[PDB]
Parts: sequence; C-alpha cells; structure tokens
Amino acid sequence: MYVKLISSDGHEFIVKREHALTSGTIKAMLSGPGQFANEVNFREIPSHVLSKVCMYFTYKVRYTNSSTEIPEFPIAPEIALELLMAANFLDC
Amino acid sequence: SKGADYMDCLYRYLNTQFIKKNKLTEADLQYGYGPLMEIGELALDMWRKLMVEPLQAILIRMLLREIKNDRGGEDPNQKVIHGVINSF
Amino acid sequence: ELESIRQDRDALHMEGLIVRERILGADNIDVSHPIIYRGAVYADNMEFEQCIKLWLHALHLRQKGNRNTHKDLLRFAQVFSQMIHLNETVKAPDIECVLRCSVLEIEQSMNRVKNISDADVHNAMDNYECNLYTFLYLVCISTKTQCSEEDQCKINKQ
Repeated sequence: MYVKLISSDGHEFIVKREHALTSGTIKAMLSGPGQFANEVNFREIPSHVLSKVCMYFTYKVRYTNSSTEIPEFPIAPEIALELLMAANFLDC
Repeated sequence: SKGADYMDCLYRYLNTQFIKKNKLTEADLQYGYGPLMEIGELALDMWRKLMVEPLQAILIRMLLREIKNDRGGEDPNQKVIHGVINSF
Repeated sequence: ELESIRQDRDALHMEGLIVRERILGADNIDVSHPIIYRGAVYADNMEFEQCIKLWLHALHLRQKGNRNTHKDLLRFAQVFSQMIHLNETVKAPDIECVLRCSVLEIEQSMNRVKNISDADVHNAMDNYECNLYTFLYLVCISTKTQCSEEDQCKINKQ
C-alpha cells in the first residue's frame, strides 16, 4: 500500500497509496499497461515544489469535515508560481 | 473494446481543457435549438458506421438460425453468442 | 330571424361585432374599443369562462399592424392571477403558449429601436425594462400552474 515518486532532480519520496489518489493524473498513470508489477517517474518537476506537493495531501486529508477552525497554509512568495504550474499538471 | 479505455487515459488533458469547453450542452441537445466529441467515445462511433451497419445482414442471419438449431437440439458456445448480442 | 330574438339581449350583442366586421375591413379600428370592452363587462362576473376566448381572437390578427402592446400585456397577467386566487384553473394547459410566443415576438423590437434611436428618451428604455418585468410574472404563473409535460416542452422551447 505504498507508492514511490521520483523527481527530475533525483530525490525520491514515498507516501501512502490512499494519500496519493487525490490527483487524477497520478491515478491515470497507475491504470493501464502501467500497473508496474510502484514507482512513477516525473521528468519536469524540481524537488522543492514536490516537497510541498507531498505535504499538501496530509493537510487535506486530516482537517476535512472537522468543526475545529482550520489554520492557513504557509506559502513562500518566491516559489508561488511553480506550485501553480505544477497543480495545473497534476490537477490537485 | 479494451483498446479505447486504455487510450482515453492518455488524452485526459484534451478532454478536460480543450474539448468539453467548445462542445454542446445537454440543454442544447434537448428541446432542439442549440460536433466536437470526446476521445475514447469517438472510437465507439467508428465501429457502428463502418463495421456493423455495412454488415447487418449476415450477422443477423447466422444468429437467427443458430438459435433455431438450438431450439431443435444443438450445443452452441454460449460465450461467443452472448458477446455478440452484448455488443449492441 | 331578427324578429325571433328582438326581445333577446345576447344575440344582438354578439351579432353586432360580426355585422361590423363585414364592412369595416381587415385593416381598420375593429377590435380596439368594442372587442375589449365587451370582454371586460363579460368577465367582471363571468367567472372567466370565455373572456380569454374573446380577448385572444383580437390579438391573433392584431399583429398585422403592430402598435405598442405595452398595456395589452399588463392585463393578461392580473386576470390569470385572479382565477388562481379564486381557485379557478379555467386556463387550458396550452393557453399561455400564445402569450409567451407574443412576448418573445415583441421583445426583439425594442433592441433594434434603441440601436436606431441615437438618443431618444428615458421612456424608450423604460419599455424595455418593463416588458421583462411583465415576462417574469408570466413565468411565475407558468410555474405555479400544473400542466402536461408536452406543454412544458412547448414552454421550454419558447
């Protein structure tokens, strides 16, 4: 129940299967002749963006349908554009 | 049949962004008034027009006698016939 | 024939219009005063059985020469409100189709009039504003009444 995620830089990340099905594209890449019988190779994504992309999943899954007021995601101004052009690709 | 849905995934971006934005709405389809169509459902409208409609004589005729022979006593393969009827 | 009903009040009343139509002609003042006035005094206590029958025939051929039907639409709504207030559904499921065809057939006019009129006045805009207001009430009347699904198809197409 674990899936790998390799970035273009080289750093490899690992997260739960159910925690990485919120994006349609990552589901499409795992369905077809790509059953991989898993490690998904991204060819055009740096590492710093991919870190926060992984961090977003736990934040989304944990604080859903919860009465407790939710806090705010901290996003640095410098990198803000790249998360946008990456979420466009990943459809998150 | 398995060809189409394994290709529909590869064209997800086209269906999401470019197509479905310049197509016709369901309301436009109903009540008349008011064609771009999605990949993976376009490969299912070139099987009707060029493979079964130019052939809908022999397919019906060989069936409507095999069923009769089965009525009179015959052992036809259930899976083969069932797939052909399920195709329509 | 007239000697037979010289003491009757209704035969003369609805015969006068038929007599006057023969000599008045197609394009003249025929339904302006008499058709509307006869219908009003009918409907004040008729329970609205054939007030629509009398009124509709005027507007069927009124469209040959087109004048401002502004007021000619403000009173087809209040009566429809009033039967439904009196729990009367005399309106046949196809009745409002004609008045909804008419409002669409007039709505496009004021747009072209505004385009032609360089400045005109505020009232030219007011007609455009008020006709939509009148349409909305007719729409609500359509929602409240229950009719056939084919009638709903006609209404949705309009």
